[PDB]
Amino acid sequence: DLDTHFTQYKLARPYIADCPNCGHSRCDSPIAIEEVRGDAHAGVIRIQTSAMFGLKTDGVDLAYMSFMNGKTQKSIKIDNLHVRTSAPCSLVSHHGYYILAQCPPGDTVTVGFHDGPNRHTCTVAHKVEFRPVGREKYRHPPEHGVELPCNRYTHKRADQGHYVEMHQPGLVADHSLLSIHSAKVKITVPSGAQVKYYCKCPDVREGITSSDHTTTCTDVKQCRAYLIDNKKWVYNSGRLPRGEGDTFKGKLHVPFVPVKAKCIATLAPEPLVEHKHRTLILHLHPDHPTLLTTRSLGSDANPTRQWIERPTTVNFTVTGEGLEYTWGNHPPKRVWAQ
Amino acid sequence: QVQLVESGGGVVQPGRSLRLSCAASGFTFSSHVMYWVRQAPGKGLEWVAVITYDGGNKYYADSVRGRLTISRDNSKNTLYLQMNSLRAEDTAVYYCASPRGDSGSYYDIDYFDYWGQGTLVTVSSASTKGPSVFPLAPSSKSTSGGTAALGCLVKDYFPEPVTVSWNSGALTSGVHTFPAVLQSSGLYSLSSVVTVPSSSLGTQTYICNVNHKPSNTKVDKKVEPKSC
Amino acid sequence: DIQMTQSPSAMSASVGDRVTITCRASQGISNYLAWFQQKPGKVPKRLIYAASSLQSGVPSRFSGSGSGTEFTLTISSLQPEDFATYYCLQHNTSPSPFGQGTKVEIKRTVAAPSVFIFPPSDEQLKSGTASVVCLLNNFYPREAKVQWKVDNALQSGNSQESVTEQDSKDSTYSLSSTLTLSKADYEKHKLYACEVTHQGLSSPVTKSFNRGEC
Amino acid sequence: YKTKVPSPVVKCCGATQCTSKPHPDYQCQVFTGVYPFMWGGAYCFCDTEN
Ligand SMILES: *[C@@H]1O[C@H](CO)[C@@H](O)[C@H](O)[C@H]1NC(C)=O
Repeated sequence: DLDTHFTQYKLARPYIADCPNCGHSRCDSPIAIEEVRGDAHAGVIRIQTSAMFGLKTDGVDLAYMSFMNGKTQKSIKIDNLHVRTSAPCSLVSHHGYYILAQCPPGDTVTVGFHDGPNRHTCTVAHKVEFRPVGREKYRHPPEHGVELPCNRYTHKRADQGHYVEMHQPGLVADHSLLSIHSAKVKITVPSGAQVKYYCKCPDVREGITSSDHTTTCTDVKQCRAYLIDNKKWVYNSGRLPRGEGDTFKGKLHVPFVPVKAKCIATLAPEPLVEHKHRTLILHLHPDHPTLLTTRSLGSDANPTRQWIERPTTVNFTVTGEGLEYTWGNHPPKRVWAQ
Repeated sequence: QVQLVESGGGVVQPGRSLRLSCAASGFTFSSHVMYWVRQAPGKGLEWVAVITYDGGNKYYADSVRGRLTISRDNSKNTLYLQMNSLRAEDTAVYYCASPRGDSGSYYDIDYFDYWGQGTLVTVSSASTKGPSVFPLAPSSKSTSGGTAALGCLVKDYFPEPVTVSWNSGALTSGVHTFPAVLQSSGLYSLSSVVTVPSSSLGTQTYICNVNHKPSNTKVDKKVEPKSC
Repeated sequence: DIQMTQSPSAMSASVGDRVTITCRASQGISNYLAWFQQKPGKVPKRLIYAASSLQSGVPSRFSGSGSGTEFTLTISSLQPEDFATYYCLQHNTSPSPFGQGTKVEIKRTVAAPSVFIFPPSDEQLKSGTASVVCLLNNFYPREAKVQWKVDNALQSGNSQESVTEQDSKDSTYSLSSTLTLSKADYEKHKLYACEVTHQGLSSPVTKSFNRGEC
Repeated sequence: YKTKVPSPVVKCCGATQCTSKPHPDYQCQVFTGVYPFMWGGAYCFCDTEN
C-alpha cells in the first residue's frame, strides 16, 4: 500500500540548493528544481524538486508536504502548489522529490507552493515541446480519434524500474550559529547535532564539538559554523557540496518511470477523392498539419512525402502498376487504372 | 576475538625517528576509527592522536603536533605512528585502541573499547649497559626489633628492565624490589631489599640474583654483614 | 583546549565503602564522557559511557552522574578488585584528553615505617661513587618525608626516592631513598643521617652512621 | 543519454587532485579561486586557496 515505500519516505530529507531564478535573482530556495524530464509524448512532465512532497514528518501522508526552512523541516498541508509553463499547468501526482504534471508547450518551467506569508517559488530555463504521437502535428489530445502506442510516465508510484543514489549530506554552513557572549564567540547545537568550529585567529582549527565555545577568537566575521545532520540522507544533487566521507547507499526508487501506454491520437478529415484518367485528384481539408505519404506499387517506389497544412488539391499519376497513399492516421489504401 | 598488537617500540636517541605499527584482527579494520594513547612511566593516560576509517582526517595532541604523524593501511589492517624529532618526554608505553566495532565517517561516541597490550618507546642517548651490583650489608643500623634488613643496589644500567630474585627465588617473603629511578646520567638504578630475622644472619646465606637481559648480564651477589 | 580535572588525585577507602570520584571539564562537553579503570601493569578497561550508560558486562555497583561541565563516577560498595586508578575521558571533541586519574587505595590502620640505613659498599667506593640508602619499610599512609643530613647539614637535590605499589597482603608501602655523592665528598664528611617524618611516628626518627665506624 | 552529475566536493583551503574513475566519459576537472556563498553566508575565507 502507500506505506510500503519507507526507504524514500523515512530516510530522505528535503534539501535546499541554488535555484537560478528564485523570484528576482538566484536565491537558495527549498524547491530548487533539478532534472526536468519532458521526454514523453502527450505532454506529461516529471520534475525532481528539492522539496519532499507527500510525507508529513510523522511517518507518512499524501495531503502534506515537507520542505526545509532553516535547520528544521517545517512540514505543512500542500494547498496551492503551482506548476507553470507558458500557460499554467495541471499537476497529476506528487511523490517525495518528484512531482508529475501535465503542461502546455512553453520554454520555462516554474514550481511553487505559496505557504501564505511567503511564496518560496523557483523556475529554471528549459524548453518543453510536445510532439503528439502519430502523423498529425496536433497540439492537444483530442476528444476522439484513433489510438497509437505512445510512451509516457505512469501515474503509479509503486515501481522499481530504476533507482537513484542517496548518501550522507555534506557540511551545510549556517552563519546564525556564531553567536557571542560579549567576551568570546558561543557555538550552539539544536538537538543531537555535532557542529564544526573554525576561526581565522591562530587557534584550534578543527573544533568538532557539541555545545561549546571558542578558545581565543572573537570576530564572528572571522569564523565558520559548519553543521552536521547525518541522521537523515539527501539526494545526490549537483548543487550541494559533497560530504567528505563515504557514498552511503540506499536506492530510492524513481516514482514515475516511462511506460508504453496508449494515447488518443487525432483523426484527420477524410479526403474527397475525384478520379481522372490515370490520375488521382485528391481534395484535402486538413485541420492541423498532417503528414501525407504516397508510394508507387511498381518496380520503382517513387516516394513522395510532404507535410500539408493549408487545404490544397494534389494529384498523383496512378499507373496500371497501382499506387498507395496514407493520409494522416487513416489506414493505407490502394488504386488501379484502366 | 578482537585483537590489537603493537610493534616497533624500543630505545631511540633524542632527535631521531621511530615508526610504531599496530596489526588488527577479529573486526573490519577498514570501517573503524583508530586511536593512539600513551602512558609515561608512573604517569596518567595521555591521548596522542586519532585517524578516520579512510585516513582523510587526522588529529593530534598539541604536545605532539608537527612531530608525530598518524597513518593507516586498510589493505594490511595496520595502523602507524611515525614519530620524528623524539624527545625524552615522549618516553612512554604507546597503546593502539579503537571504539566499539561499529562504523561512521566523521562521528564517534563509543571512544576506546578495544586496545592492544602496548609497546614501550624509550627516548634516551644512553647505550646498553649492564648493572653494577653492590651489597646493602645488614648492620646494627639496619636492625629493628629482632629484624634485620639487607639488600642489593642495582646501579647504572640501561635500558629497563632488570629482574632481581633472592636465593634463586627461594626467598620471597619480606622482599621489596623498588621501581627503578632514572638518574641524571640517563642510567637506571634500583634497590631490592629483604627483611630477615637478625638471628639468621650468621647461619643463612643471602644471595641476590640480578638479571639484565638487554646486556646479557647475570650477577649473583652474596650479601654478608660487614666484618669489623 | 579542553582540560579534564579529577578530584581527588588519590583516596583511601575500605571494602564496602561508597566511593565518589568527580571530574570537571574546562568547557561544556554535554554528556559525551566515559570512565576507565586501570589496574597496575594492565591496559585500561571502560566502565561507563555517555556519562551514565554502564558498559555491558561491568558490575551494577558502578554508576555515573552529571552533565555540561561536572561529572561523577560512584562505586556503591567498593570490592577488593576495584582498587585501581580511575580516569575520566571527554569524547565530545578531538583532541580527547583524559583526566589526571584518581587512585583508589586500600585504607588500613596507620603503620609507622621501620627505618634502616645502609652505608656505601667498599666495592662501590672503589668506583669513585658513594650511594647511601635509607629504607622505610611497611608503612601507611603513603605520605612520608625523608631528609638527608650530612654532618648535620640538610641535603637537597642529591637524593632520589622510589616507592613500591601497595602490598597485596598487609596494604603497606615501602620507600627507598638513595643519597648519591662523589667518593671525594663522601670522604670529607663523617656523620650520615636519614631523618624520617611520618604520621605513625610521634617524632621524626633519625637513623645514622659515622663513616669508617662499624 | 542523461548527464548524472554527482555532488561536487569543496575544500576551503588547499587543492584536491582528481582521479580517473572508470565511468563512461568520466570528465573530472578542478576549479580554483571560487568563493561559494551558500545558505548561511559564505562557505570559507581562504580567498585564494579555495
Ligand atoms: C494537378 O497538377 C497540375 C500540374 O502540376 C497542377 O497545376 C494542378 O494544380 C494540380 N491540380 C489540379 C486540381 O489540377
